[PDB]
Amino acid sequence: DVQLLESGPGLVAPSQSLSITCTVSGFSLTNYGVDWVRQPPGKGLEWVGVIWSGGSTNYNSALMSRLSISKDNSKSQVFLKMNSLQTDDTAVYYCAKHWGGYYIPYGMDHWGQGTTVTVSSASTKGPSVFPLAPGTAALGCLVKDYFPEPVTVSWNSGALTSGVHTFPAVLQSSGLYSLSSVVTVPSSSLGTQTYICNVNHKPSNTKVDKKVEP
Amino acid sequence: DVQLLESGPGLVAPSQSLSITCTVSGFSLTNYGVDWVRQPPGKGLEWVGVIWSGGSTNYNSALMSRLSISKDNSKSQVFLKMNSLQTDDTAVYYCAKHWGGYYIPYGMDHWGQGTTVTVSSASTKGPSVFPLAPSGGTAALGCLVKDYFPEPVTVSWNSGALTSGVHTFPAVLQSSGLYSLSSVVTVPSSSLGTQTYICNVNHKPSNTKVDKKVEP
Amino acid sequence: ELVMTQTPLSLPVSLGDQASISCRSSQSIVHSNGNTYLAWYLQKPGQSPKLLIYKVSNRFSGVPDRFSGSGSGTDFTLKINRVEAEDLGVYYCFQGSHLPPTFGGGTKLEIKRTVAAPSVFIFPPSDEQLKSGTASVVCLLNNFYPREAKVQWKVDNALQSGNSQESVTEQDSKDSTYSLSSTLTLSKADYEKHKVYACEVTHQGLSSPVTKSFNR
Amino acid sequence: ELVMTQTPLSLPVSLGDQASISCRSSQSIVHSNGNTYLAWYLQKPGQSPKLLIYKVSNRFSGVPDRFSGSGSGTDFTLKINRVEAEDLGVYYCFQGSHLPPTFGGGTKLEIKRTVAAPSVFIFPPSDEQLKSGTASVVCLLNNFYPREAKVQWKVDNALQSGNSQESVTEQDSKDSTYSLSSTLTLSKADYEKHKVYACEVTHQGLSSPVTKSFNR
Ligand SMILES: Nc1nc2ccc(NC(=O)CCCC(=O)O)cc2[nH]1
Ligand SMILES: Nc1nc2ccc(NC(=O)CCCC(=O)O)cc2[nH]1
Repeated sequence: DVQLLESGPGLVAPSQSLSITCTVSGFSLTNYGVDWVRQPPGKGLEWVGVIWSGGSTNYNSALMSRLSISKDNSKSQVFLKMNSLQTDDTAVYYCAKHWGGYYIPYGMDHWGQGTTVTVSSASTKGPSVFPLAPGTAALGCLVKDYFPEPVTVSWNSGALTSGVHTFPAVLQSSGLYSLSSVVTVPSSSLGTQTYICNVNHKPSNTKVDKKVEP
Repeated sequence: DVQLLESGPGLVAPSQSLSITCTVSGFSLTNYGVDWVRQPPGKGLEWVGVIWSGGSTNYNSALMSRLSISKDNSKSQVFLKMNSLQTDDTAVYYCAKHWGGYYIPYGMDHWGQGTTVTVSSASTKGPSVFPLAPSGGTAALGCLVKDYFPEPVTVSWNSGALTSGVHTFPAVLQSSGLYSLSSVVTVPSSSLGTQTYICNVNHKPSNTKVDKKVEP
Repeated sequence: ELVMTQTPLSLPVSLGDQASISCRSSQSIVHSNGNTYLAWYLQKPGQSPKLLIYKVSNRFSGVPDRFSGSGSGTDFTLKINRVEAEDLGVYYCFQGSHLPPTFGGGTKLEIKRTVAAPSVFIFPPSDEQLKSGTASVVCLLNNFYPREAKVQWKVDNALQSGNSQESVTEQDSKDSTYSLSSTLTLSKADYEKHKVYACEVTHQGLSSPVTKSFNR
Repeated sequence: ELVMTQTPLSLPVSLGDQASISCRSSQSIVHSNGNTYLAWYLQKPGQSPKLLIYKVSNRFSGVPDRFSGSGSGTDFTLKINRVEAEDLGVYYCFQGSHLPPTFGGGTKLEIKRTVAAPSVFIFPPSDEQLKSGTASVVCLLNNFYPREAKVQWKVDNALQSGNSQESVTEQDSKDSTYSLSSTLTLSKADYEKHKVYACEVTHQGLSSPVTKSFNR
């Protein structure tokens, strides 16, 4: 079954290089082209380049003097590398598989989740996590003072999905991020049911499981 | 004679507010509308908003929830304010005077120089300036202006007396998060002995003024 | 090199009405082999883009028939009949006939539903945070429509300003509502000086402002 | 809200040839008062924008007759006859018929002149800088055409990589050339561990690659 996953370094310093690996499963790179597409925060989707089944490539005009896409068909891997990174290059980078057609694909049918790249001279910082204490009850976690994006948030290892709202993060004057994630639950549950938010910040390799009590 | 000049703070932190003043000369804000335009680094010009002669305003769709433009006709000043600053808002901000027409200007005839706003949590730093010490009958010399933040620096030679042959390069951001550039100038080799060359570097955001003699 | 122009930027539509999106190409995107490689993608909140239509008017497997593509040469249109909650997000066209291929700018589809008032909640700073030197006070507005909402903090009946920040979720795919948080950050020392902490909310769906509060 | 689309994004033109720029609007920019408020602006390197054309086809005072504006409804065109060095920079169209007014994305005029080889110079770190613990070596490529140039740093005849940054100037208004500076940065320690520093330059105007160097 078709899957694509991007693996990146999260934070690259200005002037330095990026290297992202797309690992692919359920089809052969010998038979399909893959595109790279990116999305600056708050902005539209930009086609970055492609590597055709046979190994030829093409590139974005704006980026082509700093871009190179290669692959290892046997390992089911495609690489994007880019040098001399600017602030501008901060974005979510997706790989997508080609679908349909002969020499020009009809579209891109499967996509990876995307990987987030911040171009910045600042250093990595994990989050401090604080509880937001509670026939309907709101509780949550405050996830504060972390750089760079993203953090992931789940409740009860992902068992608790419904009534969850994880907010867009805001950048604080400190140059650090902060968000809150909240969940609405039965007030009758608060005595019997336990509620833990699981926070994961992959750039600092930090993971915090916080118990939210009344 | 018509003039427009922007006055800004150069560096604002994320989430905080920007206040820019346009000071105007040679015409009356009572009789003319002024526009505010901005330009993100390497990117296109963006109309931000306007303040009409009678005092009414209109704003950009994307920014209008954070924008407000006002003015003091008596002082020939126009003010832009903008809250909740994003990284996105890093730009050169221009004011421009309206020209022509009845209730819609035919165009913008005079512009200020622009003022540079960087939105960042980092602190101000003034440059270190090193000499670049000196083709056939021609000599290149220059100055290396290093490790400063934010943009811009101004560079001149011989207090502005020396204009010809000058090339002041666009800055490059280094991995340290600090900027660097070099200004060069081509001079007669026969002058190196009798003429002195001092480069004048000004970094307003840090209030630093450095004069470096560039000797052979 | 081609430019794909998509309008409108933003498209508020009522549940069950039709949406029409335009995509214009600066030159013909008819290939020499005679096919026209124009596809449409939807990107839902927090999801990767998904292919809706390929070669102008061909639905991708699993795409409901409420969606259709038409057009030729330079002018193309995506029509969505009977818009549903789940159709929310940003639609993008994509030209593949010419190198280098290009996306349009995007059209954001906002769903228009009936008024719903927020459920309001206030949370005091956790003890754990207090013992670190900072006091974050959070106010939450849950599941409302329209997006326009007014949150004011008052401390001992003293209206606060410039010491708080808002975050709004993307519109909800099942109920077409928003949620919003406002955080009021205060040093421990400034927090302990005051007693009553209150978040006051104004909304279309509320008949008077709703306050939620606590005593420290 | 209207969208103004300008093509091409970049426009290489030979001295003395004609230049044609397109600007299209997503809807009519004909006002209900019957005028069409479309302006063209030129922004030259290191300058603020300047008004060339107003109301589709009217030259602003002091704008040469080589420049002309035409079009109607949604399709407009700027033509520049006998392009000159000084015409270089980014042109923008601007719609002022409908609120909010907007600029197009811009079209960059690049001048095509005859080949010109660079004059190459190298500069050693200054003593000052070395005694601060870092060594900047600079290589200068003066007044060349085309922009495409290859610069390689060699330290004791070993080719370097990842340890330098380039800055290129905007194309020159007087002779349509570029200048480039590659700066090679090193710890004093590393600098002093080596003897010969060379910059090797490849360019279409040179017969073979030119090297400039020094012994430390
Ligand atoms: N997801 C997609 N990635 C790409 C990359 C390139 C596409 N189109 C072309 O290469 C057109 C080539 C025209 C020709 O030379 O026949 C089309 C395309 N679609
Ligand atoms: N330099 C410029 N700033 C502006 C601001 C606003 C302009 N146009 C309008 O406001 C159009 C008004 C349409 C109407 O008559 O209602 C036009 C304009 N030109």
